[PDB]
Amino acid sequence: MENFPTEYFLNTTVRLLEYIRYRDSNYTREERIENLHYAYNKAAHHFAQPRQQQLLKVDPKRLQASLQTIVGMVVYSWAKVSKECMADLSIHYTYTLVLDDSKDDPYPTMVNYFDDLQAGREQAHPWWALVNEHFPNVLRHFGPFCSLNLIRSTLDFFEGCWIEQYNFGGFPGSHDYPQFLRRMNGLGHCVGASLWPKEQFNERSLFLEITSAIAQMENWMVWVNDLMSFYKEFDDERDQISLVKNYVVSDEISLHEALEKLTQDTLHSSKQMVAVFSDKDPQVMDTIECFMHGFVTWHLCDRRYRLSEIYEKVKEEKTEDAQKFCKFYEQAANVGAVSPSEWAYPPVAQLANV
Amino acid sequence: PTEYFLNTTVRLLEYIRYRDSNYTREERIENLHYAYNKAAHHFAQPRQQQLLKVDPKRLQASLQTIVGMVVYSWAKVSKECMADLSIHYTYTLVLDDSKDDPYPTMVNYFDDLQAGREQAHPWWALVNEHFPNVLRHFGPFCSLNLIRSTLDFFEGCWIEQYNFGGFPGSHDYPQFLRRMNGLGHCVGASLWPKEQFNERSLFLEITSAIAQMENWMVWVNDLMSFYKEFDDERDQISLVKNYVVSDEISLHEALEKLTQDTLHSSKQMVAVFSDKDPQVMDTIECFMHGFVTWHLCDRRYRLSEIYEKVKEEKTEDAQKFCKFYEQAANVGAVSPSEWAYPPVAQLANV
Ligand SMILES: [Mg+2]
Ligand SMILES: [Mg+2]
Repeated sequence: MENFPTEYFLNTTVRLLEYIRYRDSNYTREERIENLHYAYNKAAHHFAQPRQQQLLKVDPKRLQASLQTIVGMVVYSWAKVSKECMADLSIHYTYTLVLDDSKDDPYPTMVNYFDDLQAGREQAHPWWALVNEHFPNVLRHFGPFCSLNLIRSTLDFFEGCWIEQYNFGGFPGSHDYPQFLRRMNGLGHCVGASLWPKEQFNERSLFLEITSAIAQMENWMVWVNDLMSFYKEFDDERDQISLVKNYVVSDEISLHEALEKLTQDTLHSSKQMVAVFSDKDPQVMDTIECFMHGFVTWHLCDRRYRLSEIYEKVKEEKTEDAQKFCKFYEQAANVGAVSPSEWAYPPVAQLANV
Repeated sequence: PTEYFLNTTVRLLEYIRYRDSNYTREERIENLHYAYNKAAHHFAQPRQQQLLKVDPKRLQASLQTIVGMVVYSWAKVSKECMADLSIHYTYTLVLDDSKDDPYPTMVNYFDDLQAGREQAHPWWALVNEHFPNVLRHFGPFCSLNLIRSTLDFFEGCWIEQYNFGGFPGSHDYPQFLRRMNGLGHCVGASLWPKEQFNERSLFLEITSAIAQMENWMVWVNDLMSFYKEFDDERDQISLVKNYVVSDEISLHEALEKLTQDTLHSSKQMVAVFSDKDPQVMDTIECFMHGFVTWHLCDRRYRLSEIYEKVKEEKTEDAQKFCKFYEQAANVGAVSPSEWAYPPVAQLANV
């Protein structure tokens, strides 16, 4: 199909939003902007420090854009946490997105990973040096259990990026590969566990609800990111691997059948997320609900996903799905579409030369 | 109770055509003793005896169960490798049985780690101190997988202490927890010692083996230990029991789902690795058949109590289980007195 499944894509997206009850929040634009600027400002000063500028090899423009996309993701989906927590998570998730830009083989820098770690010597891989040095700022907002989940998920992520340098979709017939990889690079347990600051949640008292949230949120969060990204990756000949593309290669099926699997898995996860938490601790279901809505709003408003294009193509159309979609899209824009000039300034590079 | 258990075992053993031609009696014994002997001297050291709070009797039984597992499944690795792995997997089995809350000793996990201070939790203190003896056998990628899987496992035991089978409707919980405490990437990666495999040359094959072997291994173990669990189920929270609670299905449907996954997993393991590097295929097969032999023979899985209460048929079922249980017993049934000696306690006391 040299043609993007617009009708199909519209149907699945709409059903998703209905399933989760995509709606309005008491999260006002003024509030969004206060948080966006706050998280961005702290993170920008952090990455402009000389040490960060030195060990972190990233093109300034790509770093600028990666940060802006992460602050938006965190401020929008982690609506219930403090400003400091939004800012610290913003730094952490920016480090993870940036590692994706590296092509350097980790092998030589991991030869002594364990012994250095055990001995307390700075890690040879500069990414780990920066990330572990900064980790305490993130972990101070959480209890021991949630902290362990963040630490594990970030280690899994490092391995995920190592594996991806091989641009490997999986051996035909290796059915377990696709999801094995998506979970490795998903940060599912990092996200899931980072939603529960010890400041407003008691880890020990809500252990079972948190653990369940982590387990269920892992798959929802990544599957939704895959679905929403399916448009920008469709004609991207540079990106050769993804959950859907690997389904195609590893399971030996069509892109349509791979998209079908993703869409069914995504809806089943949404339906079950609601069915499980719609009657547990209120604050928990609130964080969970704000995350699902925020996450979707972020995908719809960030130009990285180019969803404005699909909107603009079915803007004036009589079909049911199209209208439902546009209304949703329009909703998101009302609270989500904010000019970067209102919060993302000054540029990281500017603060860097100072 | 079920005798159906025989069905969803025969189907498996039959599909993989279970045949453990690994080792010769003399070889199995030689490795079992070497492995046991090094591990035994390690766990009998004063520092180990002190920080590792375990009843001697349990330690003794756990060590023998693991040495068997390792020697029987990691058939192509050196004697030293089997020994060091036996020590590591014995530490994991011990933590699995612990009841001491991790919470208070994990409060400063990261800061102590980053600073290079001994961890507060005694298990971590020992396992991390010993870890290099295991890692020296592998390249950086495999080592990372062992480290991650062991960390995941620690979290799995933490969660397990809540005897929670998941909220009804939480379809993702059962497998989430199983992978967490399954040591899948630890097993899958510990199969490729740098001594005989090149981590860079076979990156893709190894990565694929870890992904596929993670599920085959855990699923096969779940199936084989269904008896040992349903029976004296001291409020257990196994994969099968969690499928029932979370997916809201009969114990039968659950056990049926597991076997189907296991069959499919076995199918794909062959389809993918048959025509690939022969040395890789060899190690994979030796693990699969060896792993089965160990389940059929090791006391821990009480599959004997089932052999004797089923000797009464001659078809394709019931007589198939006994037929297999016999094949396994021939090569795998070895008297502990031939390798597991002297007792850890004896070495410890001296
Ligand atoms: Mg990709
Ligand atoms: Mg346990």
